[PDB]
Amino acid sequence: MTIKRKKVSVIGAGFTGATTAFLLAQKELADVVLVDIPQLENPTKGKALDMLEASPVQGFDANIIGTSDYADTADSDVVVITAGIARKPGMSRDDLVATNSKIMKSITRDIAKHSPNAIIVVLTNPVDAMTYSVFKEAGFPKERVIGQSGVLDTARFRTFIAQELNLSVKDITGFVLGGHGDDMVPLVRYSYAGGIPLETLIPKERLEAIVERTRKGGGEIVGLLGNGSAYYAPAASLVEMTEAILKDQRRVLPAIAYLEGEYGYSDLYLGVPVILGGNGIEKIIELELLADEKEALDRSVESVRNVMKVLV
Amino acid sequence: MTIKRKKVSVIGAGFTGATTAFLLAQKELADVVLVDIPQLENPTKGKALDMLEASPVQGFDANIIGTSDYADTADSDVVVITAGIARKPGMSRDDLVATNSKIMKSITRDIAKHSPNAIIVVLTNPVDAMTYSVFKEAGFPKERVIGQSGVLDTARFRTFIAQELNLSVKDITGFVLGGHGDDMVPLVRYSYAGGIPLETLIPKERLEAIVERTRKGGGEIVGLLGNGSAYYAPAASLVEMTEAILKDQRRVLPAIAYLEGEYGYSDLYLGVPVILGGNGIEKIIELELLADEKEALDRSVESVRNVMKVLV
Amino acid sequence: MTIKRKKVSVIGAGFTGATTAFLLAQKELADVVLVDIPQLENPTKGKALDMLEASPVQGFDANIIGTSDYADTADSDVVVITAGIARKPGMSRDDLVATNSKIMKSITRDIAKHSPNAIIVVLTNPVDAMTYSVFKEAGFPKERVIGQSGVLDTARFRTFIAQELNLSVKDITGFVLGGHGDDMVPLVRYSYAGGIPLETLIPKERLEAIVERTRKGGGEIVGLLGNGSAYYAPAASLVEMTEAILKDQRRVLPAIAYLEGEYGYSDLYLGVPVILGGNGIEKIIELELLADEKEALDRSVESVRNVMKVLV
Amino acid sequence: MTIKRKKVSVIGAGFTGATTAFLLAQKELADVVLVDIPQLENPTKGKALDMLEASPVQGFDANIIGTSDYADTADSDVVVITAGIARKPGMSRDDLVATNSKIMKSITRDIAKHSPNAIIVVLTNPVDAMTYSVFKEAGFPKERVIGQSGVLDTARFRTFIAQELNLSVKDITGFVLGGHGDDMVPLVRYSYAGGIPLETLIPKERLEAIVERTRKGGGEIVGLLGNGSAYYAPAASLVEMTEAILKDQRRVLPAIAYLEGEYGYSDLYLGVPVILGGNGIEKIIELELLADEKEALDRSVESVRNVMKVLV
Repeated sequence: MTIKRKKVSVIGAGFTGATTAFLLAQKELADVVLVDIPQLENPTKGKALDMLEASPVQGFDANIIGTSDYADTADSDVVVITAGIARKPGMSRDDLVATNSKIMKSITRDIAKHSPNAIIVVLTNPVDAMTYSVFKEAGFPKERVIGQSGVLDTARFRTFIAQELNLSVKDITGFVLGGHGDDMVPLVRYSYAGGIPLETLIPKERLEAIVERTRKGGGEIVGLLGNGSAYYAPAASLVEMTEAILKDQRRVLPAIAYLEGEYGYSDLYLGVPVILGGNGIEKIIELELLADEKEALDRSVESVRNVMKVLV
Repeated sequence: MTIKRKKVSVIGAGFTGATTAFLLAQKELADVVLVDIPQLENPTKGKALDMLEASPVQGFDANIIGTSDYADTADSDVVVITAGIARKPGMSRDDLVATNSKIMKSITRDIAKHSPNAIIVVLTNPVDAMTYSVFKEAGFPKERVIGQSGVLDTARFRTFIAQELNLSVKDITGFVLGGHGDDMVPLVRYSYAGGIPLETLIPKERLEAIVERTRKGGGEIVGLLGNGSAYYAPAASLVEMTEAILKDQRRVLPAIAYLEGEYGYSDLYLGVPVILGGNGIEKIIELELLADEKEALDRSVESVRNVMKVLV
Repeated sequence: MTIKRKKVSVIGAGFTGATTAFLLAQKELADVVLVDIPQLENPTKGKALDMLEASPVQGFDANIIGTSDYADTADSDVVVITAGIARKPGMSRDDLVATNSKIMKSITRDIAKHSPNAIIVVLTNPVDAMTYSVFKEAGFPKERVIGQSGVLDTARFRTFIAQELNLSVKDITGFVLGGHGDDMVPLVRYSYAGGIPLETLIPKERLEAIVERTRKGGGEIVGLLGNGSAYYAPAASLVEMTEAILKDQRRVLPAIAYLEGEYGYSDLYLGVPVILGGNGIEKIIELELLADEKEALDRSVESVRNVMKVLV
Repeated sequence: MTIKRKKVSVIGAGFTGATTAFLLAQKELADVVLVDIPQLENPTKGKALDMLEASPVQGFDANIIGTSDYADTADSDVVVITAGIARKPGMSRDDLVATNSKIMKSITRDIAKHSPNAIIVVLTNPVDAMTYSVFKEAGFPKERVIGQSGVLDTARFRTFIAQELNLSVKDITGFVLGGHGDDMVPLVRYSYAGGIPLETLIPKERLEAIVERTRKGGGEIVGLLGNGSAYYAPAASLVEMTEAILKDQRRVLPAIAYLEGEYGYSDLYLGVPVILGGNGIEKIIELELLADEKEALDRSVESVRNVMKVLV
């Protein structure tokens, strides 16, 4: 009967998790629960309190708490998973998946136990295999376990194109399938400035350089920082997906989604175009791909399946 | 002739500076220049790039660059100074001022040389003496050199009251003069919920406890974090002041401002109520204080003047 | 299971109703249903379509439909009533209440039948008696039938004070009990600029003139327009109340609420300070009034009760 | 030296002009001056006052005045022209241009006299010929005299497509050249859902029906209303263009711009893709058109030139 706010729990209180929590609160999307391990309870509480203390300045009405008790996550509408070790250049997907999947087992069980009807959005890398690991543990329908990947890659692409052309980011679009790095399958033919195909505005070699920059983009930020990794753009990407869900917007966005026949593939998570709304994955949209795009995507599938073999 | 964006430079690329840069960009208030020392050029660039790469997601049109070259700060409308060592419990104001004022001399000279008509907003602690140090080096009129203090303290107070009463932060107000900690002179008689005096809504001892929490509030966040300090609420406070200036809003806010007779004091910076707009300090508003408030403020003045003696 | 948007129906597609619908949609607060009589179905649809066609420009995701079929209002979270004849100078409350209460009977029944758990917010004048008429027909708990009055009066007051002092509207507050016009009981002692009492900033006669302007403020707009009445500020006031409810903000705001002992009165609606949130009226806040304020409020009560005698 | 707000004057205080003024103020883009003839001074003031009185509710800091004295428009950054008779079905372009161009002569002279460096955005129909009439009277460079057309047409298209597909309006794009109605040259090949070509998602006949609906869209709203015309979506379209200019965003948008060789045409205004920023028209973007598109655009040019012959 009482009209109540949405609730989001953000798992992992490192910079991407904390930043996601703040951005959600700032937009008055939900009350936020920022979660981390018991040994880090006080820093988690400190982050959440600092965020809360910003709220009267900017004027946003949100509760934000820090916790190590999954009871506090009960009946979350969305749970965003940012826990685990960050991807770095020179780390193999296989080592990272072994590390992160071991951490995540107990986490997924605790999430699902307290919010049986949550939609889970996974940041943790390598996200194609990690989203699968979460899906297998959670006991949820596939539509409710999704990963983040292409929003961030398209954000970086759009930034690079916007700076190349000196144009508003509002009017640039990018399009990617697959995953990050060598797994990314960009469709520059579906990438525009104000709807105008980018191939007509930027010469081939420059556009190739921008695509390569996009492939390497997370590593670029890691290299500049010296220690740490990106978190503003990853957080913003998580929040855009979370907002689509909480507000049932039926956005068309790239997401890491479970395939059972789509694009000819089955039984893995892969970056694909989806309609995102209040049910989670509303639809996977199947494009007519050109031969080269389809070969690239086949390679991305094989790569993801190789990383999956590591899971126990 | 070309209509151009405002420009803000943020000095110091630690968490409060970076966060301020992001929040300004996010609000499309200005193009942002994030500055730090040459030895940290790549991390500064990495922070700025990550922020920029968030912009297509959220849709904000801002340039954000990282630099170590004060040439890039030229003709800034506002310069926000966040550089220096953070305040911590057990650090004396005298030691911190010696440290931070030595760092700041060359910084202020570089700011003023490149943006002779800037308004400078100072975060660096101890802010009453540090704002004075910046004022003496810059060669600017007093109205254009201001410090941040009471916005953050009132933000924390409002958060505590909002949680005590379970009421919107939008409707709680606080009122403080002086500075932080033992220097704070709160006026609970000018603190309300929806205009209703808080003394009528909360018993004396609880209200006293909340005032004491406000006095200790930065240390509270330092203690929970274990390493580091607050940055979301300090950043939000800087941005509110910056916005008032850039948009000539003539907000009524507590600020650290130079006194030449106001409240009976001269030749120091002190936290006082001001009208903040496109000239910087538009007016210092002189209240009729009660005897106890005036004694407290006299003590705060003596404390600030004692810290000033350290400056060389 | 599907996370779904809130739903608001706005009854009456004149300028205040249409404007409320647009502002709600613009803020992505809800899907909106704009309702009017069957004979005006096409204009209602035309208004709603024009609003909907604005949505891609500004980027807001809202459904907005026009209708004459109360089936389309089913399961509304909030229903905002703007139907009826507008108040004008020289119209007596007694004539207006007879007119508007006859119109409203069938409307309230239709609302309650289709959304038994709605919170109703009433604009229609004379709002103290009209909210009562809606309350008696609806079969809802008092907390879920509320009227708008003091938000608009305080908005006008704040505008006048802001212009007098040349200060941000963000920092001015006003405080009123009762209703409009001669029924308004302002508390200038609870009215501030940045928390500073306005009696200390503006001389008595000027402040009296601004209070009188507030009393007459709706008529002022009627007189300037020549035909029609205010709708931007009334719409904004409705939306602020609606937002408080939909987002469970627990705002402290003046509202027209049913009294059963509060302030010593019973069995009428009266403008009083409330906490507004997801249950509707969360609490009526009882102030300690001065003798003159209490006499004024007694007169306002007698005036409202005299208008109530007209209801059949 | 004082940092000051931007200033926009909106000429014509009918519903599209008033609505534009409100939306600009609401976004804190500028101080607004709403202008109309001396005989309508009081209603213009009444509209502006009602808007201003909304500002404390929503919290926006803007001055909004109503006037009949072009002195009050002095040094406007942008002037938006909404004055004149609205287009209706069955009104010929030739009659409307004779009517509206006679009204506008004195208006343009008064604008240019008081704001010699303004950018003028023209709504008044028939906009291709009316923008030309304003350009010839104003004495301004072509880049600073522009008309609105394609933003509104693309907004309606995007609304129709969004409803057809049940997808976020944020992710639909449309693309039009020329002008309204029979003059519109849509490029459905440059129209997408999340970058996916709409021709792959909607069958030909449905897409044709949606294009025809777009051609007729202003008349549709006129027919539903019975009296009056659209104003929410036209206002939103004006504000998007104004925002691009005031914030130097370099948006890629359709606009009515003066051609001196672009697309092979000279010496008329025509709807074309532009980069819009702080100089006005930053660039006209020349597409490679297909034979059918180019024939359609040639017909649109001939139609505009025929209406131009009416101008004296």
